[PDB]
Amino acid sequence: KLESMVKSNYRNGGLDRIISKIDFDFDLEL
Amino acid sequence: MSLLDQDYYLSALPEDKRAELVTLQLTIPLKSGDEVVTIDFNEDVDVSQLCVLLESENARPDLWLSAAKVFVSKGNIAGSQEIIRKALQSNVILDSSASVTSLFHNFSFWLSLMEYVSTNSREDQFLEYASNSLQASNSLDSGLILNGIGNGVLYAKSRRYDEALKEFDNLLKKKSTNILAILGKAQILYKRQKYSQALELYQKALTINPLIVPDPRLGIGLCFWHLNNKQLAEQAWHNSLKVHPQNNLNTKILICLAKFDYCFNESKDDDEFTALYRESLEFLHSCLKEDAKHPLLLMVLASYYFSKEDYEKVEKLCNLVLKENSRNAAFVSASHFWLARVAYHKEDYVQAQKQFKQAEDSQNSNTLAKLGYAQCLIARNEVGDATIYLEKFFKENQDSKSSEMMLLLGIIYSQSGKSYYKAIIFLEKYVAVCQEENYPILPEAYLVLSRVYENKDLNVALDYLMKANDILGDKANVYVLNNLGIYHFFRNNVSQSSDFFA
Amino acid sequence: RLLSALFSKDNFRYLMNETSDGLDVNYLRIPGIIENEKSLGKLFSSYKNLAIENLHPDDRLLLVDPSPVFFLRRPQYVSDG
Repeated sequence: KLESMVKSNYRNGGLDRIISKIDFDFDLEL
Repeated sequence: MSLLDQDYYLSALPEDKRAELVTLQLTIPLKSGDEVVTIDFNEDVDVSQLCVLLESENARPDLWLSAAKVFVSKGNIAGSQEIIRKALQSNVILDSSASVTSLFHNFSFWLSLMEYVSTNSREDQFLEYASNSLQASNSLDSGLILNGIGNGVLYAKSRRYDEALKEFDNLLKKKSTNILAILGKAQILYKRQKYSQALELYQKALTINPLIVPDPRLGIGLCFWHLNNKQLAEQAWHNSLKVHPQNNLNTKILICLAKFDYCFNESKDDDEFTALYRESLEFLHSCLKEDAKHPLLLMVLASYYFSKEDYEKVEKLCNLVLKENSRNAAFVSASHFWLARVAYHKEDYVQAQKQFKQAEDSQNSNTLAKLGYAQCLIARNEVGDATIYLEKFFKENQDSKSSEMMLLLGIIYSQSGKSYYKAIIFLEKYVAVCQEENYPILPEAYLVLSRVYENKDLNVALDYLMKANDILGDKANVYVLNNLGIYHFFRNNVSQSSDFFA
Repeated sequence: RLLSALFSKDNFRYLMNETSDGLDVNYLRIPGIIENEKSLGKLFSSYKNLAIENLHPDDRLLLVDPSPVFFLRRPQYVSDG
């Protein structure tokens, strides 16, 4: 069932939306 | 079990190789006789005063070159050059044989090489200085194998791989225990993409010397990455970090990239993906607290910030990387790719296509840049130009596993119609690649295959449509059900056609 | 999102070319190879006392072929008796 479980939003193309749900603050110089 | 650290291979070695080799205090006899002076290198040692004292007491050249080595470890390349130059002016080396002068000339050659490595600029000037020093060393003493090693490294930097390989063959004929010869040979073979031969050479170097600088385990991890055994690569990189916890941030960078790859290709669920991605971001930020101006880290973070709709900061980092690392073409290609991706949201199709072309010209290995270039050609409605470009790319790269390129080729050929067989081949290859990668097969490819097979084989079209319906599940549309019903009607399956029509 | 999936597939393959900075070999980096003029030979003969057995087990696990058997003897010339 691991073959069907691994198929999810990021594989379908919602990777950018998933990353957008992850918020983190960096020490950027720019 | 026994702890894997530097202290393990220290305790394996005798105490002579433990304590003496890492001494930070240098003992210098005086010219007055039995009097000696001990100077600790932990304190701020002045180059000029130490050189004047050494010249006055006329100490052995071993102390001069050891002080030069320590100042190399301190990063004082100019100070080490001053030490070498004043050593050549010292009475001891002038009264010694030409072997000592040749050794110090080779040390100056290594100083020029280290300056080139630490700056990655003024390559021609430092190479000429190093070549002159090495030529002087060879003329004064041609029997030193270190001169041959330096010649091989000089050929390798100038991409004269054949002559360097011949020099390393001569060195191997002289002796098979030369670790530096094995490392240089493996570096050349890796440069010639002979990963397996370099992997055996790296393993041999690791077995001979686990405490040799440069670290063979980095090359072993690179070879494991080339052989897809990235788990062993990460394990060897962790062992390398244990052995070398300082001045080895590149190992941490490779570990972060491997962790990102593992998160991308192994996360079984969205929550696990989020956890692994956040862990990779935290590890990358922790590595950034030591060096905050490393261009590769900014390039990696640009992907995350592009996914965060922070296009402005992506542009700032890309321009900064272009300004600093314009010598490296890969960073120029990556920055142009990210600028084109940013401009794609703005729909600057001409500007994005030009940026993709510049990225392609900078680094031809960027397949994503060429695919984005084809996408921009589609965006400007240049169907024929995109088709010709895609055919050229496919014929040049028939072994490349670009599944989306083949899917796009199949869709384009289906739109053309006359090239239906090429569409069948490309869509079947796309299906096979997706099955091998355990990725969700797009049902649109199955619909296109069914449309193509309508004029060839109704059975194959019906089977592909059934597979597409099973993939969609509840996402089945009216067109798919109607075509299934018509297929069963032509198949004289009255009951199944009636059910599909219902 | 198609280009995002392509980026995920490719990841950072062609960005590992710059990461070859560890391949460069320099004589002055090793601390104990230079302390005496013949320290290179001393270090080369210091590891002949060591072998695969002295290696750490995890590093032994890193030596993967890209056990002896009782019925393969090493040839001799004088025998015994």
